Amino acid sequence: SKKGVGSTKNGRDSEAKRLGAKRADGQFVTGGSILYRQRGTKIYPGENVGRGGDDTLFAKIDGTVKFERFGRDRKKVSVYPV
Amino acid sequence: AKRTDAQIKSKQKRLEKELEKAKAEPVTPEYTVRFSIDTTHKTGKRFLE
RNA sequence: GACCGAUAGUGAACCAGUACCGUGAGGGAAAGGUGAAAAGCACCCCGGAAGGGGAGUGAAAGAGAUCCUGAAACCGUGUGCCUACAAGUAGUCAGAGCCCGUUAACGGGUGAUGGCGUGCCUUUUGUAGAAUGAACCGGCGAGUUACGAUCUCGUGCAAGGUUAAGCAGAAGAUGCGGAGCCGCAGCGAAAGCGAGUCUGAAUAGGGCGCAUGAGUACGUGGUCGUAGACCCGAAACCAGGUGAUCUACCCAUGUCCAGGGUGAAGUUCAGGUAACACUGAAUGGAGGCCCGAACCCACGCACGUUGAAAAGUGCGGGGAUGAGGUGUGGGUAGGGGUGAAAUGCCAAUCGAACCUGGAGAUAGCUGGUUCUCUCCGAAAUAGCUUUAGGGCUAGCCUCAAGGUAAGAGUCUUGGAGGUAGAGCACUGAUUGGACUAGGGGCCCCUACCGGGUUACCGAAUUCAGUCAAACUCCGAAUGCCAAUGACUUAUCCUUGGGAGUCAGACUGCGAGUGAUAAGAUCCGUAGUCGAAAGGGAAACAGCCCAGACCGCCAGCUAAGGUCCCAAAGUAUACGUUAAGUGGAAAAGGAUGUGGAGUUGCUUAGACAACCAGGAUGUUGGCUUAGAAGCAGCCACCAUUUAAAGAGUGCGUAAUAGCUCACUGGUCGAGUGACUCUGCGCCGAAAAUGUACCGGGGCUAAACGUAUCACCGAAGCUGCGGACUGUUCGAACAGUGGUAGGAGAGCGUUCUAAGGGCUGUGAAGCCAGACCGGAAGGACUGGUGGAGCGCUUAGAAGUGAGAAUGCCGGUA
RNA sequence: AGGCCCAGGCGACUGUUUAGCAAAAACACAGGUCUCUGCGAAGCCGUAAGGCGAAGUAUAGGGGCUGACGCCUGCCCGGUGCUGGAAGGUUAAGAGGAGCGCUUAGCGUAAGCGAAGGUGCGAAUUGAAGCCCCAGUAAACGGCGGCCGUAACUAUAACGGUCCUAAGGUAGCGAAAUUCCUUGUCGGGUAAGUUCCGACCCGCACGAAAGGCGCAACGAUCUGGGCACUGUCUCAACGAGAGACUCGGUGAAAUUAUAGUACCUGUGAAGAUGCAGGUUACCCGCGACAGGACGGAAAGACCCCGUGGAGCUUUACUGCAGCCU
RNA sequence: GGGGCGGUCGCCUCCUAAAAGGUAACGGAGGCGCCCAAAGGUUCCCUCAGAAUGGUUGGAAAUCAUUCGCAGAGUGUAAAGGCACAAGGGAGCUUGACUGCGAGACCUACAAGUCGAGCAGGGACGAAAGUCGGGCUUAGUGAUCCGGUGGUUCCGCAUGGAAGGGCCAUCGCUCAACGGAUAAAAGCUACCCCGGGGAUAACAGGCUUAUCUCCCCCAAGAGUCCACAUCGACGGGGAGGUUUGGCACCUCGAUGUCGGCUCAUCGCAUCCUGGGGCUGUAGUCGGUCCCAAGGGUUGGGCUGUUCGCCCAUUAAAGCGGUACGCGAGCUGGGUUCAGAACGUCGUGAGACAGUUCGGUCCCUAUCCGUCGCGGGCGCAGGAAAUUUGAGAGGAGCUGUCCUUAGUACGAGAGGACCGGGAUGGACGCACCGCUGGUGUACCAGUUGUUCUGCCAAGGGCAUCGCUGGGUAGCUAUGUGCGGACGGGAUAAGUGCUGAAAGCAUCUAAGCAUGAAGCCCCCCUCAAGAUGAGAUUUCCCAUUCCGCAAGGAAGUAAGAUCCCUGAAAGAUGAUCAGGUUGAUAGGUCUGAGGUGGAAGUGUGGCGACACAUGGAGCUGACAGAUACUAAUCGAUCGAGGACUUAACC
RNA sequence: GCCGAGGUGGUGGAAUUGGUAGACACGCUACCUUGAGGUGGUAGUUUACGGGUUCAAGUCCCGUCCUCGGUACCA
Ligand SMILES: CC[C@H]1OC(=O)[C@@H](C)C(=O)[C@H](C)[C@@H](O[C@@H]2O[C@H](C)C[C@H](N(C)C)[C@H]2O)[C@](C)(OC)C[C@@H](C)C(=O)[C@H](C)[C@H]2N(CCCCn3cnc(-c4cccnc4)c3)C(=O)O[C@]12C
Repeated sequence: SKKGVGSTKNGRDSEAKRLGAKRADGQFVTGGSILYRQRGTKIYPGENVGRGGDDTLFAKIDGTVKFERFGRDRKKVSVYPV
Repeated sequence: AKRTDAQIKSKQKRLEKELEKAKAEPVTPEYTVRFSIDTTHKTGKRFLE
């Protein structure tokens, strides 16, 4: 016996895009290097960090990276020099 | 079932190929207006002297 | 001649394009060796001969006409040992007994008996596999060559390396020949510019460069490209021929058809008429007519089915004077003929014949691919693919050169991320109560106007409770990214050469699909197998222990075990169970027991049992002829009494007749409910045979807790070897392995300078109780009777157990 | 040296046919019909000569279809083919050459223009057959409907309405070589009949030359019944011969890893002889039997796969011969 | 999760996804192939949805103020992430929806994709600071090749041009099968062929057990009352591995398929028969349940059928396993080979979502395994017989009629258990005297032809020529027999005594009944029963070696070779005999069978009849008979190990 | 239950988003004609539903209901 029903309708899925931390806390980091790939602003730019057009957080200068917090319930990437 | 289902696709491919060679559009309709009038008011007799 | 030596080299070393095979075109073998010389065995014997035994010849006759050597399969003869109560992938290890006495050493042949043990190959996730291949033995049989590319290594010359054709030169080296090629300089599409240059408007930025400069010519080796390119294998396609001696049809021309019936047209005669029609006799001889021999054909059965026969025999069967059978001669030929049509037939071929060529077609598919040891050792994954059993790149493996100590673990520290859990603060779901606009329904009248009600539904509010992969006010353990120091081990990074692998399996865990089925499927994660032997689980890839260089008749252990198969405790202590539970399974059921926890009855007296009470208002009135409840309502009422419901049982067609209820007396101390939990019981059935302990068997030899010994592996240790790597003969560390990478060698044939051994016996062949870490190598002895080794180099037709391989011999 | 009878399906028949599985209900057949063809016919073979047709001439010769005979053969020309027409639209190459490039003497201080020539391209115009168009043809290819109401009700519709079509299946037949439902239902045969026969007719999914319906004869045809008959069977027995079996002569073959080759239960690539635990079993043959050796044979014919093949088809693609123009 | 169908093929978002990132499936949900000249930029401004009230037509809900509303709204668009310092709303001004780039990063096999501070040139807004290389982030798209367009201090085959090319900017692709094989492509194959796979489907085996079959729990209810005689809803728990399935683990270098035939065997979830308990069981009949697998379980019509229905029996016509048992055992009707036809579909070759007619079933048995028969040795001497039984096989079924007895029961109608007796069916074992069969060396009749020279009498051949009988042997359809009687232990059940637990109780102790089942009784085989047995009886303990153990070589009792043979038999074997002997052949008497022989005579013209004359013949039958053959021979075959104990 | 098709006036039924209680043929109603019927002549009645999109909806879109048929349990 094999009675026919088909049509899953749910095959497809998009390609995994690699959001999240690309560099860590206390990591030495050159200029222009992507610190955080995200959608929206799960984490904000702080000192010496810029937010991109695809709202990635990248470092503007050389220096270590710190994920501090924006006070209430909110985070922040900031790059400091040595 | 496979023997019948192979014909059921062959005839559809013949159909789509003859339709791509045919390309005979439906005829555009002629032009009508329908337009009409009423002017059904109760009117007296005398108009213009 | 660094070609062949009789399966090689021509197909053919020989009366070979022969024998055979085919109509034909065409295909196409097998098969060498007496001796130096015929001196080829006069003669005698058995024998009819064949063939022998002697004698001669001969160096040898074991050299006698398929004749040098003469292996292995296979077939025989004799005997040393074993063998007619034992199943044994046929061995190995232990092992007596017997019989020998070698290349003389911890000898050799046999082996009763014990432990262990399911061939090799290929393909596999996995093969003893009831998957494949081979009957055995022997020979033959697969990664080569040319030209070119690149990499490593070698050598010469080196910012210059080097010639090719050619000429001369013994098929040579060498001399000449620099024409050419590659490099030294790159950048740009190009003009061009030049240690810079393109883009650019830019003195900017960036790309590619050099400032950190080596190439080139040859040679070995790895690999790639073009060639049949590693062997073997298609079905097929095409070109030119050969075939109607079978068969299809046709053409010319002959020939065959025992016999028996039926009886057409016509004709004649008689009747009949106006003449015809018509009727009846006879005659006639028609017929894809009938029955049935020859002959032809094949339908039914049985037999044959390694046949008597590659289509038949036996018994019956159809046609058997015409669309007939058949002879002879002839015609049509393949993308064609022929076809009373089946794609049937065309030489035992046919949806397009056969042969030979292209041709070694192609094969992403299958099979095979041959010597050894050592170092290292995968993958079954991602992406893409007219891709899905294939391929490419990346991951993983290996070698070398580098950079060189970056890697790795753990502690401390900082982070990102929102699952498990939990919670309702969003989003969805949702249980009940409280109110609650409102929607009905009963209606009253009445401009659906005003209302009056209901325990008929209720939108929204609130309290209290639930739930969520796509819900989060929250939020772990881990894993992950880092830095920082700290130790502790070395293994990362790059460049280049070479890969293989993209069929995975199961187990534990986290999910999905499924039925929260599957030895199912599909991911994450870790292990194991793959590619892992050893011990345990009876046997068993995948479970547990643990990783094999080797020897030992040495010890300690892991898992698992200690009554006997079968090594170790009939070990100790304290409990449990009694079903063989252990050694198969649920809801549920049960006075099975063991242990914890409370409670009620409770020597002014329970429980069991014995005795008497079985009432009063009122014998209870209806649906009823009844019900003292009793086929079922209505009160769940209330005192006589130490004590009785107007009722739980029993019974009749209902009352009837009763029993318990409930308290008294006799008795004489444990009794009577409940909960948790330990070990058990039933529930409990299937297929050749005990059959769900491996077995015997066990009541501890089961289970739980605890302790001590002991056994137990190829683990670890001891001792002794060998190899690889590290530090400068020693130490330290190591050594399973498939595909695969790498390294060291053994052997064969030939050549080359050396060296020398062979008629006092070479190669080969047959034996051995010899040596080496392997491939292998000698030393004796015997056959052979003329070539052949050693050392260093070179070049390969280079090593076979597997192809349903080819040929031969033989089972 | 015939068995016979009763009924039915198909095919009229005699013939022919898959050598070597199918002998037929398949071909063929006389008959019917349609169409081609004026004779160097048409069609065919061949590039062509040359032939067949055929030393034939429409009562002849090719081709399609259906198959004696009897009664008949309905409707549709909308689509596709043929056939005829062709006023008109389109439609090739060849013809034609308006023009535009490019080059260039020359003119231009530059910028640019530029004759003639060469040369590259090229518009208008003309240009057949075909096709579009207009008719005929169905024994050409083919096709042949729905729904609603209505009669003393118990039902159907002679009848009427209305969509759609090119027309809506006529006669005859009908559970059939065609009926799925299905063993339809009724009747017969039979003790009992899924088959059979006669009816009915909700024809899944008959139907008039893919012919419809019948039909004497015929048929190694298929199908049901009956008489006779019997070892075909209840249910086997005996006898004869040829093998088998013993002896003398001769003597293969497929197969085959080596085999000293038990059976339970289990395990295991999930179906063991060979493994495990048990159980049983002296050694060696001869006649038998065939359960196992996933026995032998044939590199599965089924299924999938291969960017394999080959025959066939068509309104698949691309071409070619032919045939018109 | 075979292939086809369906569905999908590229990109984005969430969940799966296991708190980095990643991650699959034909897992769960959705979107995309765009839109916007403002929905971009900047500057300056500013805050949302709802609710409660006040408000005509305005309604439940437009717009208004009014408080409370850090968030539901809004964010072009799915969904996630994010946002009230706006990224959400307005208005002005604007074109940065710029050019050349781009240190460095994320991502990734590659091709690609994403982010990018900053620099320069030119701008926009802003006083300036500054921000702006599109939108709130992530989708809104495709390579190359070939062509088009635009521009260019590029090249341009001798030179100048040009044709043409390069560069830069750009356009043409649902190349949607989205890394795109061509600019261009659909089918049949049953007429089929090849290379592979059990990498992949069916059959059968395996895991699973949703489904199926079977069993059970709870109990509402039905059953006049009454859940539990029999039923049992709503729900729940299991077994089995026979159904339909799931998965693809073995096999595609072949594991033959359904039904039937032959032959079975096994399970018990029992169809009959046996024993029981409960009843809503009066009796006959029953219903359900428990134990029991020992035996039995039919013959026909139609169908290929299993199945099913029907007819007629039965005590019953059980369900299932064994490759839906069994094709190296058989059949081949059905299905799925080639021919052909119908209906129907397709334009078609062909096909079936159908039906119909016809169609090659190969194999000498090696091993195991079965059923039989031999040959060797063993069994501490060699022999001949008779045996016990470990063990093993077989058998094991049951009807009807009569009597008890018209008794028990019943109001009747109807009608018994138990206890006896007869006679059957199927099956089994024997045997042939009877009934029959067969009887091919028996007897008779007769045809055709031919031979014995002829008549007569015979022979050959024609299936033994045919036909009528038929002995022995073998045989059933025939006859005789059997499965009986019983013990012992049980199963379900029924009980005594009887506590634990003053009672009660088939309980732990103690006892006993109780089935066709178990063990025996019955029949067969059976000491290879290597555990080799036990009885009774025969023969006896010789000859050399050799120094022994031991060897060999004559024998005894006994047996065999060879021979006559059948009661036996494939061959071996067994058995009866081998000259003091009836073992076979012949003989001669007989039985039996056939039936009236030949010759002769008589009667008839003759075919022929009758007498001599129950004659003649006679195979296997049985009784005598030494006639013939079983001759003479030859071979094999004991000398009895050791220890201990007991005896004398 | 799944797939495919249609749901208009009493009837059958056309309508590419653009005016339909119906535009087209029948019924039906009122009148006329006729002795009275029939024919004939004159006039007359929200697209299955609910919610959008649109300036406009039978139509375009999302859901519900019904009926035909194919595809199943069972007899
Ligand atoms: C006569 C017996 C034939 O067997 C059968 O054919 C048949 C009975 C079978 O059952 C046989 C066992 C088959 O096996 C089966 O194959 C199936 C495909 C599968 C089966 N299992 C695997 C399931 C398997 O059992 C098969 C495939 O044979 C086809 C075996 C295969 C090896 C053969 O083909 C085989 C060689 C046959 N053959 C081929 C010629 C056939 C044509 N022909 C006919 N007659 C003649 C003939 C007559 C007279 C004279 N000359 C010639 C020639 C023969 O000549 O003889 C055969 C052996």
